[PDB]
Amino acid sequence: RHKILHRLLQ
Amino acid sequence: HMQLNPESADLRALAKHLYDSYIKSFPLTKAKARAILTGKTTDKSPFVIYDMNSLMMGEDKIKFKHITPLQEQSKEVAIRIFQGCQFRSVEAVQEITEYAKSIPGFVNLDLNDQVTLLKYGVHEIIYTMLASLMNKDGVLISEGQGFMTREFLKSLRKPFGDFMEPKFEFAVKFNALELDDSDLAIFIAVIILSGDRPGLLNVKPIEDIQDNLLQALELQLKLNHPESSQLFAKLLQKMTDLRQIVTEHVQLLQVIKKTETDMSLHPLLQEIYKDLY
Ligand SMILES: CC[C@@H](Oc1cccc(CN(CCCOc2ccc(OC)cc2)c2nc3ccccc3o2)c1)C(=O)O
Repeated sequence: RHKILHRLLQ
Repeated sequence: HMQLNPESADLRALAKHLYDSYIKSFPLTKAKARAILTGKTTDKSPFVIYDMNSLMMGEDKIKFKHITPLQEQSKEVAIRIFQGCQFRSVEAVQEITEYAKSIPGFVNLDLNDQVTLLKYGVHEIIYTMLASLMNKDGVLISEGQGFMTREFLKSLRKPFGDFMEPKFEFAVKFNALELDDSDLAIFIAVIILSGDRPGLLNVKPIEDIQDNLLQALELQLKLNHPESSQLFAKLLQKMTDLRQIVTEHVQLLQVIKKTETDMSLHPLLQEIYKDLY
């Protein structure tokens, strides 16, 4: 995935 | 003929909303950068790094956000510089992510599509924003605290001497368009919402937002650049050039990966570059 990117979007 | 109607009235409201959040999301705007680059302001007087001796004095006198006297730093200036770029990019990913959320409709998109748009948009936006901090002599660094010359960056040992040159080359052409922050705010918003990125799943809501943004941009350009028709088409074509330098930059990044010790890329940057182009 893009865990960091996902985290940032949240 | 163009006319003031409810449609254009909303287009202007959108353009102002983007600008307002663009200014809140990004520290050094082009307006402030241009003033610095011409001394036409205060605070300013950035430390100029133009040779190896001024680099050493600059590292001492500039307060780099990624400083800390306790950390261990590479013995090569070329790698210390590469690390500074890494730190700035990571910050830019967050600024761009914040700005994206402020784009009407973005948060209501498929969260997995938001990720894909950010993945492919950040670096095109980085090079767009980077031009605001560039003239033909060098580039503003450390939120304007420093200025590093173009020729000093070219003098770095292979392959780092070739890192920034394509960006300067793009910036020269791009800055001749004489865009301001108001134009920039819509332009980068149009970039983030490219409905043609690989991997998108819910493409219709993206193209619907990007069309609204493309309308707002065209109106912005006509209203703000009377002495230059075709600015809109030239600007769209500059996205094409952006995708190419991002591609050219990925290739350069692989040389440094299989040539330098470990050359750790920040995990955020790895997510972005993994399976990119
Ligand atoms: C490294 C991997 C990275 O490549 C790149 C490619 C091009 C540009 C950058 C980062 N960059 C240059 C700042 C350097 O700043 C220093 C800091 C310390 C220093 O030490 C003396 C020297 C220079 C930048 N400017 C910006 C202005 C506005 C918005 C975003 C901006 O991004 C990184 C990638 O692929 O993401």
